[PDB]
Amino acid sequence: MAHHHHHHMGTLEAQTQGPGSMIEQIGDSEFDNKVTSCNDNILILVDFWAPWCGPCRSLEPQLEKLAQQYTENVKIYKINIEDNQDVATQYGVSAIPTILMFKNGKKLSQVIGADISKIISEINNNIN
Repeated sequence: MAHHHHHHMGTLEAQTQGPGSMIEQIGDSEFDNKVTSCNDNILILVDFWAPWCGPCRSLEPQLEKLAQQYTENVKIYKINIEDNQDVATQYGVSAIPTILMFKNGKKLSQVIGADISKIISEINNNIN
């Protein structure tokens, strides 16, 4: 059963849809503005990039799977200022990519790597 192979070959984006669906893109000056000041108790998931997660390679991220169900309870945001945020250094993460979970101005959990079993565990912990 020992299956375990990631791919840090690079990144590949193909956001055919975004503003209005569930995965929105945000910038630096509005990052904290809508993420940290979020008092709606909704679960915000900010992610860096998509590791070849395109419809012509492997469009199968955990985010879609759960967001499709929990869309009204979750909001995924592309952190445009990915080139310069030591938040990853704060978490001390070394993986591609990484997703952080915010709610009520609080930090709940963070998706490191690609472990569906783990992401469902942490996400379902903080939402219904």
